[PDB]
Amino acid sequence: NNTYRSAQHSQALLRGLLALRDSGILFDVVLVVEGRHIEAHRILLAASCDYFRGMFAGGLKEMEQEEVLIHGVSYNAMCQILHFIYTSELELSLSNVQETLVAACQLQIPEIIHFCCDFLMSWVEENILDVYRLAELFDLSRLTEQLDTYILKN
Amino acid sequence: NNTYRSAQHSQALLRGLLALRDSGILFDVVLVVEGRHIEAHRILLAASCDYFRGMFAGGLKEMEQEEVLIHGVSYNAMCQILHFIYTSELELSLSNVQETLVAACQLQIPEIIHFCCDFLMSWVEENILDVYRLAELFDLSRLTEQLDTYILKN
Amino acid sequence: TKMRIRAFPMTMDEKYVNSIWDLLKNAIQEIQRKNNSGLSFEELYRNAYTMVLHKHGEKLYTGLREVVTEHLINKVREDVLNSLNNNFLQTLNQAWNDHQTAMVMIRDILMYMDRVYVQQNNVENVYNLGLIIFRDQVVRYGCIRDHLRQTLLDMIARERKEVVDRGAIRNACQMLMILGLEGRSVYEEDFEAPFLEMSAEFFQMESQKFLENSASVYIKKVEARINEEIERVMHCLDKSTEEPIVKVVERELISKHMKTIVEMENSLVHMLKNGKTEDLGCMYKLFSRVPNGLKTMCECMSSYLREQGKALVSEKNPVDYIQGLLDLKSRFDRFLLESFNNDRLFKQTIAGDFEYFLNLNSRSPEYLSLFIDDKLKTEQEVETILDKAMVLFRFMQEKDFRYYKQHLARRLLTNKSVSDDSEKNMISKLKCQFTSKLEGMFRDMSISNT
Amino acid sequence: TKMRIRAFPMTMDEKYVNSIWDLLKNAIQEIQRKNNSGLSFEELYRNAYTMVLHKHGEKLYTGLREVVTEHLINKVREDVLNSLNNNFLQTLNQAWNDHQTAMVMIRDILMYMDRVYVQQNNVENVYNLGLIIFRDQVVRYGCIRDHLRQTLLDMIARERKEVVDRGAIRNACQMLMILGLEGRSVYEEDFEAPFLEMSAEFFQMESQKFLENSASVYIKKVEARINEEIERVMHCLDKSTEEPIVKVVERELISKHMKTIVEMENSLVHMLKNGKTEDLGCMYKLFSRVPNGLKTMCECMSSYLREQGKALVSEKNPVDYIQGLLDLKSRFDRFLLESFNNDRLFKQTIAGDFEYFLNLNSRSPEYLSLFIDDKLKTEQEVETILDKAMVLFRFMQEKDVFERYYKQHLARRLLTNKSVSDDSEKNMISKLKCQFTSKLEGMFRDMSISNT
Repeated sequence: NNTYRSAQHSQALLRGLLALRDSGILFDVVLVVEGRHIEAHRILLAASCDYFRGMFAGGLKEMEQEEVLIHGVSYNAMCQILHFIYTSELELSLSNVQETLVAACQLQIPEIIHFCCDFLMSWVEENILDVYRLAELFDLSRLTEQLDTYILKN
Repeated sequence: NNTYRSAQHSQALLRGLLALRDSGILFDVVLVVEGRHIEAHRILLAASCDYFRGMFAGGLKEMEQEEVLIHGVSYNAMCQILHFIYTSELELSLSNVQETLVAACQLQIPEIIHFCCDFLMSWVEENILDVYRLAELFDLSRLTEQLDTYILKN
Repeated sequence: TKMRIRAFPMTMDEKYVNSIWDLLKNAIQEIQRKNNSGLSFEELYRNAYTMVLHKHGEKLYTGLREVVTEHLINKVREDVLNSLNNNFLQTLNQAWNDHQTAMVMIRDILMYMDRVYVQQNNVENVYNLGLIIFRDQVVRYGCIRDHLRQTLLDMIARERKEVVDRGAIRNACQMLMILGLEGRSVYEEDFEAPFLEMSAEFFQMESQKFLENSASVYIKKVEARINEEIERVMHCLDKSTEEPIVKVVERELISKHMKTIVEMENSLVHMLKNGKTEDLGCMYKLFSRVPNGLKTMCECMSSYLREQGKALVSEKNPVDYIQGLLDLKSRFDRFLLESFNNDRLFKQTIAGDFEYFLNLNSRSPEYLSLFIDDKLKTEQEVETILDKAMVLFRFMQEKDFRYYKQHLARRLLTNKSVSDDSEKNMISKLKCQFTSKLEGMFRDMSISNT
Repeated sequence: TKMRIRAFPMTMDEKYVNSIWDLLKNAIQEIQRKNNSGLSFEELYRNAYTMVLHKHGEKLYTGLREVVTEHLINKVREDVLNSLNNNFLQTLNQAWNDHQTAMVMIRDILMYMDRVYVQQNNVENVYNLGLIIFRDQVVRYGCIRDHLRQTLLDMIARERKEVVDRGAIRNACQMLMILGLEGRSVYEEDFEAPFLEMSAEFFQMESQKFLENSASVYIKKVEARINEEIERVMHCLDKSTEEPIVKVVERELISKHMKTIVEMENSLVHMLKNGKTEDLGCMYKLFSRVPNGLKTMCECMSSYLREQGKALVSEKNPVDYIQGLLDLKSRFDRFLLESFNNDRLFKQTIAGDFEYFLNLNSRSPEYLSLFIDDKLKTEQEVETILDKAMVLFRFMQEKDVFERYYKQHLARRLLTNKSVSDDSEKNMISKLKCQFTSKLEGMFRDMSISNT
């Protein structure tokens, strides 16, 4: 037979999940980042990234726990990444970088890595030493070769 | 600032949700259709359609219930609509029609209604009376005007 | 595909609709009293699903309207009426919130009606039906509405006076908007019109009050008042009310008696000789919003300049006269550079007055021509006052200032000019016949110098 | 935007990996023994993140390889050795399943290594590392591999002969495939080769045994055997095996001794006079897969047809002779219409033989012309025999004799009008169809001219 595939359904489901979160009903997992509680959907926060997949569905002790501990990340960064997962839109400003980049390296989401790399691309010849240090630490090939190209353009 | 919006994220999230369902982990709601148990994600099955939104997140007695009795749907129809919700692909054949049509009306999902209308468009001058009766019963304007156009073409 | 379909063995006709309507009505009544923890959602939807499928949509609609209006007559109407003077605007807000959540649940369990009956019969949705029945039944009562109007009016009035709970009024004010469906008709006819009317009356009492015979204090306190009003409206009222209230403020507080506050003998335009930038800047920036408002200050300052100009022109030592011209010009352009924002109409009218009296003197060009000669008798400062001296030159309509040539001899033959090189520059500032006749005699002294 | 960034005070100069390692190694030990219910995944991943920043991922790498290979040396190797003859294969698959879930969890909690070390240093993933270490430690032991191979070989033989377990052999087959990373090298060198070779030996024994002096039973039961083999392979073994096995079947069961089974005195090609559609159809359809197989059946058919033509053509009554020609032709084309699928090569060889003996006799054309003369002495049926009669004409290379005699007979069939129907006398020309026709028409049309 001929199967019918709809493209708008995925984004419709995403908006529906956003509306559900805004209504604040059917929340199941609560994360403590730095003493600040942020509530989220467990299954939604299980298919977004591999880290959360190995967290909410890995099979470790973390499953049967309502409150979980998310350290090494900043509350603003966690709110930003949850917002991205829930509506595929990342609001990147000057303040919410170098804490969003380390959080993105934590959770290993390629989309946030690429978005942060673009943001540092836009605002990159006065502070290239520390940016190069950060890129070498977190080991992003794209950031490194773009920085090399920028040095060449200099 | 500038906000970055990704389009592939929604499809990737649906694919990950399908993978999680196939792995059969982190299931929360179980539906008894006609004595047959079908297991599904509550929040995933809460933003797909308004019917399920009112069921899981409405606030009625159905909330605090692991097993939910759902009628007005056939097990094949229930499985087909769950498959659509999980991967946005609807496999429509001769057998899974007039059972999927009523199931689509039960959940009031416009996409499935349109898909069933198209399937009846393709296979429609030997059994027009019963199709007209069905369309009048379920009150689909699009199916009715298509049937009128087909009668005109006759 | 060459397969027959022949798979529609459907039949549903039955008259058991009333028996299940009894159950659905009991369920709706239970939801009205907030016992939703024990009602099977799917079964309630199924009842509605069958109700609609057997074409009994009209019966269900009439029953829903009847049950919602019956719950509004009893346990809402006297529920807030019995609290009409006790904790009002809090009990009504609670009733509205309970009704809103109840109608959300009812729309949720009767959602089929909102998809194929309401849409295909050109009628109002279940949510809008609840909103309309609330608007018609509990508000616009004639007693509940009237008391609501008093409570809101007195509260905002006390706030202008005392401290009131803006948040409570925000709830009622917004409820009033959302009760107008898409529009704000209920807001317009229930709170907007009385509020604006009370504000008008209060502000007219205030306007007759503050005129106390001061200008700087009056204008600063009026600025504080309008700033309070706009903040007050944004904080407690809705966001579509700020524009009309701001216009009523600027119409009734200052534009009602703008002509009488611009001149008063005890206090800003009248005595602008103080020269304070803030003193006139506040008055400008506070009369800028009113249409035609700038005209009254334009005429007041124009009259002052005319009176100063007449006395200034009235002649008198030849040098001190032009000194008065220049320093009055400097003082008045100071106002436009630092007190105002260099308004085009203001500059135009000062230019008009300057064009009026500067040529009201027949000897004015003679004095203007003498200035240079007296000046010619730091060098950068000499260039600066030349720019100021040029400003009057353009204003004269009687340049035919012959005297520059009459003087040209007396600053050339014995060379009363201190610097010869600048003596050419002033021609460039002045700039053929206007220049060559001024150059023919001078450049001749350059010719015989070889 | 004109704002400075200057917000990167980051440093990871803390040497305490030993502590984060010992803890991570205890975590791996606990996961190996299936105690995952009490380990904090987030903290475990944090231990993993720190080593990445400290660039001590190599210590975690060497340590991970050491811990997995240690758990494989102890509590897996002798775990299956102690069950080498007792409940074997099941224990191997169980151990494999436990190892698979353990490595899935380890990759889950150490997933950073799979994203910046594994990818950026050209080394095998954690999952692939577990698969490889399983392939190098448990299987290919030298005793586990030998026993595993024998158990699969013996079981698949008893199934070939008895009933044995089918789930386990399927699990092991799948394990052997997935142990080859992307490929199937483990399958090829572990179970594919011994199974193929033993099947070759078994089928050669069956080939020598089956030849018992029958053809229909032999060919039908060979069809049953190959169907059983393909059904078994699709059921238990893996799909890529289904190609080489069937070929080996058709290499050893029929094509090994194809020439001796086409002809045997007691039983299908030799006695095709039975005429049974199934009897020859099954034999054809079962020899169709073997390359060159069609040639031997063609040769046997050709030999029989040559002998029949020699026997029948060699003179004899003028009409029964041609009756024999046509009836043999009808019988032989019956086979190609209902026994075979009208194979081009078979049609070609029948045509060639028919062109051989039919023209071998010089009197044939004379008899073919007489046929019509006897024929001319329902009408639709006569038209049908004209089509069959016209078939031989195309085969004759000496049609000159036929038309010359047909013209000689044309006079005899015209002057006294031996022909029953005159209108058909033109139709046979139309089938026969200028000089081939006008000379046959000049005499007849003259009798039409003088009839006015």
